[PDB]
Amino acid sequence: VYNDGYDDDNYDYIVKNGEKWMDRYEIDSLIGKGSFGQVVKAYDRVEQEWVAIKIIKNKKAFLNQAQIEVRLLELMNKHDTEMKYYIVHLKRHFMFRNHLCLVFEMLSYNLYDLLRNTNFRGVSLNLTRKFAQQMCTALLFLATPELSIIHCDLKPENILLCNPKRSAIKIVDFGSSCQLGQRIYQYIQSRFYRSPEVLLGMPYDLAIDMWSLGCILVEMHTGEPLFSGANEVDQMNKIVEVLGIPPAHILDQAPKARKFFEKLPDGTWNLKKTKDGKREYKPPGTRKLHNILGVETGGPGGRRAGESGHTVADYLKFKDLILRMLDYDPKTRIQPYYALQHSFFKK
Ligand SMILES: N#Cc1c(C2CCCC2)[nH]c2c(I)cccc12
Repeated sequence: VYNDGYDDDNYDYIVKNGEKWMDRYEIDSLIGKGSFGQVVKAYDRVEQEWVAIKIIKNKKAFLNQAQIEVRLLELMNKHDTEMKYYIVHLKRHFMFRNHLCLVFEMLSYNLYDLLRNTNFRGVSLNLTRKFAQQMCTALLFLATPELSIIHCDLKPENILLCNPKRSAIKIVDFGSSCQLGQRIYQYIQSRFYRSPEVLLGMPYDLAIDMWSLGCILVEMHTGEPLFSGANEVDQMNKIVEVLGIPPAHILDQAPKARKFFEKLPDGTWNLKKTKDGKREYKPPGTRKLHNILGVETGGPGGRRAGESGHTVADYLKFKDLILRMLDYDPKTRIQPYYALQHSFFKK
């Protein structure tokens, strides 16, 4: 009763292994799912290459958003620069059985799979650096004025390895993306990677991607999310544990400041008063990134003690860059061009 029997109750195409489409594509298997729909592995008989096909949900709101993704991908992939190869390449798109289908190059595991394969011990600081440099270069590409693209959903699952035994990466899923000034959503970003300005209901720009990247890089080395909030209130409190109360010049302009904070008569802000004798969070700023990263105690959990490429000086450089990426103020948060100049990247 859904799309003549081709769809499930969640607007998704019921993927059937081995099905051939349009005498060109042989569907092998479902490889990933998302809010957008599904991504399947398939062989293109015409070009004689394996491809990934993103099958968008047969629902107007999802189709229309995927149209934005198509426009931004074609705009990015057309751009004459070698920086465009940290973005996944959209080969072509078509409508099949009332589903928008986007054909991409086939890619390998994402950065979450990589973390799980180390049993959440985290990858080395050297590999984290390689991911960080590629991502900063990618964000520099997005920041080019003709593009001005905010990805809006950076997370480990959206950063994929080209090849499973190499460190080259590509960004995927521009389905939440927008260009600067063309922003159409207030509830965006995956929660663990959600910026303060988005939590505060404030206007946002490309700097929210730099916030997400800073969260991602800590997680890549420690194995666990830096701010693992269960909801927005919990998310903001976890940020405050590490970074303190946000500055008054931000909260004074934040529409949703009273969802998390309270303004005192002197004009300074504090967390909202908790009920009864309930202690749940560390006091503001006392959960130090210095200790989360184990800068002077052998890395995260002490698990890197004595290894090369994990010196105290290396960790201090890494911490400083992360703190520059996690600046509360979007106007002073480190920008991609300057991030690439940081001492953490020097040979
Ligand atoms: N959007 C997207 C893409 C995803 C999803 C990310 C979350 C679930 C799967 N996997 C892809 C591959 I393999 C190649 C190209 C694009 C994508």
